[PDB]
Amino acid sequence: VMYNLLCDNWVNVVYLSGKPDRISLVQTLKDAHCLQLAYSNPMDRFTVFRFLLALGYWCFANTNVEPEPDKPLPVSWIPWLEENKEYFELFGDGKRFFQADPSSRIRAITDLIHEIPTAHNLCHFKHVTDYIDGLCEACCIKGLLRLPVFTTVGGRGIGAGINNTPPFYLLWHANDLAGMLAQNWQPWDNMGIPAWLGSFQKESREVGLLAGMTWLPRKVYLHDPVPGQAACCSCGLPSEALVYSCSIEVEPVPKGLEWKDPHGVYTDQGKSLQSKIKLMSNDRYTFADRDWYSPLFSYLHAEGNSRQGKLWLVGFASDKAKSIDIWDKIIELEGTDTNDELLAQLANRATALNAMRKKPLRGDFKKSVGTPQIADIIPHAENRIAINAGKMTENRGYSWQDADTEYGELLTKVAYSLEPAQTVDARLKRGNFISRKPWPII
Amino acid sequence: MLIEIHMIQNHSPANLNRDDLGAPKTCYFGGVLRSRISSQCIKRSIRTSNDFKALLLAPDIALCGRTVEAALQVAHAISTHIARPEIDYFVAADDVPGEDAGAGHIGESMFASACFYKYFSIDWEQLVKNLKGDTNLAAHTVGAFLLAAAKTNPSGKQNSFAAHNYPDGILVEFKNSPISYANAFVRPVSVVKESDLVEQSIGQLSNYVNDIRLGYYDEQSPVIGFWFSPNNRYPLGYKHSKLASRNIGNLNELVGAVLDYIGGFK
Amino acid sequence: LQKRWHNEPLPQILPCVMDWIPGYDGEHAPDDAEIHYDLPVSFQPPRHLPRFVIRRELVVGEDVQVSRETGTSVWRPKGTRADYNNSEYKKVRAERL
Amino acid sequence: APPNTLFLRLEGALQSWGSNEAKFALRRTADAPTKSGVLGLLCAAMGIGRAEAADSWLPKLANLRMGVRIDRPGIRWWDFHTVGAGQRMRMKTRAETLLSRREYLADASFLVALQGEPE
Ligand SMILES: [Zn+2]
Repeated sequence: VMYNLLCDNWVNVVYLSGKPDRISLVQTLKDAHCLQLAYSNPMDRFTVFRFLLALGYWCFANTNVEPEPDKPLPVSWIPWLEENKEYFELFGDGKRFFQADPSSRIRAITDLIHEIPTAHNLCHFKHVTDYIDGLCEACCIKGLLRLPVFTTVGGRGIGAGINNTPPFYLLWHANDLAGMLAQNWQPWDNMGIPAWLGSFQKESREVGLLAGMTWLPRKVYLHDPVPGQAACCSCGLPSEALVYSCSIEVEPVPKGLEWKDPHGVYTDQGKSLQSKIKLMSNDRYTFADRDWYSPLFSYLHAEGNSRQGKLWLVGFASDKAKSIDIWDKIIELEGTDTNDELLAQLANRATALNAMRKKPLRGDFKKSVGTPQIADIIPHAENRIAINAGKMTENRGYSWQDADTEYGELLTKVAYSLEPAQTVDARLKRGNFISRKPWPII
Repeated sequence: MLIEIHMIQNHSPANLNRDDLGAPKTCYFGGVLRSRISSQCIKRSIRTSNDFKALLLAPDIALCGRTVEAALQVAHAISTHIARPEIDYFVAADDVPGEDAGAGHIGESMFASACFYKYFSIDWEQLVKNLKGDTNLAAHTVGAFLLAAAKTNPSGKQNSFAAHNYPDGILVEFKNSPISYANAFVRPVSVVKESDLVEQSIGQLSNYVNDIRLGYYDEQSPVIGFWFSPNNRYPLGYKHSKLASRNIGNLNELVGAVLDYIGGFK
Repeated sequence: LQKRWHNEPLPQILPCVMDWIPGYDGEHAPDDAEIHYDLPVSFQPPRHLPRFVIRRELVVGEDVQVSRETGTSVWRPKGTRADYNNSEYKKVRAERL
Repeated sequence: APPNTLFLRLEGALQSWGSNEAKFALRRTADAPTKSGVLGLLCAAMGIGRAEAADSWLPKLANLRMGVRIDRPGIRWWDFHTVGAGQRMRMKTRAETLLSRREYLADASFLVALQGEPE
């Protein structure tokens, strides 16, 4: 029941020979040159890779073996991970991994999973009830490795994490875990105390790397396994040792604290820029999906550029204590540093489309919806343009005026419905309707 | 075996289904833009009807949904012609005179008239296993759904437009593999002075049925179908080697014929 | 490739999306191979695993021959016919007289 | 020379093969028929339930080799979708409306080749 994650097989991987597997951590570090992380949710993939990056940072700090590009594995890290077996420990009292003191605030263990509805969340897409379904230990570690990056506010008396609202997260990609680590390798100055050590008494103005990148904003104590025969309602693997409940406690974040995640995107005021997607298409927003165009200005302006590479671009969008959506998109880039006017215009594409839809042919003021039939064809044209996001951002083969032709074929079919007469005047209005191209403005 | 109902229904200018902006819901087919009614709207309007509920393990839980899987299957109501949305400019009035002839409110609403094609499917095996071998109640609820779907409409904006139309053509067929006839209206229906909107849609449906009967549906198994129009208003394929096995001029006769085929119950 | 109505044009490059095959010699997939997450195990607790998928293309005519549409038309009301020379009418008129 | 592969014609007015990245009230779709979707279609055509599919049928049929050719790409069309309007919703209960936005493929056709055992 101790369930040490260093020896137990918990991380789901895929081998490049087409063989999926569920392996441990030591095996992952040994075969990072011949495996990839296999997770359906992009959020889980990103946070797992962040945990491996944190472990690599600690291993480099305490072993002084800098990882090298195009290498299988920096040696002697596995014995050092073996010397610290007693820390990364699950249930069984003593030292516990990412697990603080137990309290009286008891919630269902599905509280820490965003997708599964609980605690007055409507259940329409996942039919579950609290304290009835359970999670396997691998999914327990997956949920535990989620607080510092993907937590949100609660009700009255409950705040958010060290990142306030969860912002955009941006980082590099490769063909395997070793190359991913080497491409995303960047040691800092102040390592700090990682949260798996236990000493969380920081009380300092400056927050270290491992202190903040593992900064859990809650105090949790998951309970003991319960015998039974069911399936975990996050992965479906048939298991008999399912845990069913936990205990939670909120640790408030002190103000006047400086900590910058070296994978995020901030606004001009450092306000944790967030993916602006919704499902209503209100007065100030028009639904177009795939919010990749927003954070490619702030990330591509301050030390986030490595010329060549692949941008991973995890996007999680929520509004207050309500998760909305999660998505991902890789973008291939080679370099070719450009100006800022086209970059700023492309970064503000959300309000350029909303001006296209909200343009009617009559004399009412802004209290109007415009032409709603354009909003139906906007997502398809946006998705078709989105195949060349790298060329759009680098502006080497793509442009705003280059992308305006994609609406030209779609707008021809809409005009036949809005002006269905066969007169000369109706043909003239159909001709003027195809000219409706989005205008970049900031 | 499977039962399939194909339906042709013209509607007066109205807005029977909206979206987040008020426009009628649309879709894309045949290279053009067609009006649409979402399937869940039709299913809800059929299910919550008071006359339907006052008519007939529960029969609605057996037919519709709540693993209880429904034998019912409602497809999106595509239109057999290019959509024609329109804007109506409304002005609110004030009964109290003022310094000027102001309105109080000014705005625009949307409406559209369309000849929709509806597709339905009932799985007989799932229906009879849902009620534990019962057959007479299965035929009773099939007939109840037939009358309800023939005499119902969505309630969207019906206090202002009142599109209480009735269907002008029903085709009930029995076969195994599920195929819908939306491919008939790949070419949008264009009106001529010598026909109606409903007449041309029914004729194109007849042409597609004739072409597919000359093709895939060989002599492996005969296909039994019944065609209904009120008082024999529209024929589906006049003569044409009896494309439709029967021509019906009353809803009760079609319901009785389908019931007598499926079980011989009355 | 089966054609719709006679005026309708056809796509010129048809993309094929096919599963990557190792062959037990090329044990490592190319870099263009992308992971999709649609290998199922169960359905009630739905569980999926990834798989390496590649994308190639085909040229119509060289690889796939364009099939011809079946005998069909847009329905038009019957405009009847006209013929008096016809002998059957030439005898029907005699019967009437 | 007995046959060794089966061909599927997947063409309809509206189509939606959902993608892995939905996970929420934004029900997305993929550009091509997924392997799990066509496997579920096959299992539904063979009358195998969800519980019965996970023991033998899916491991047996997962060894086939699958390829999809695009005949018509289609157009991605969305749909505003409300649930529980005028009626309560599960979880006790609440008098509330659930908003969602679904995605379909319109006017698309695919050919699926599934090579495997002749039997
Ligand atoms: Zn699990």
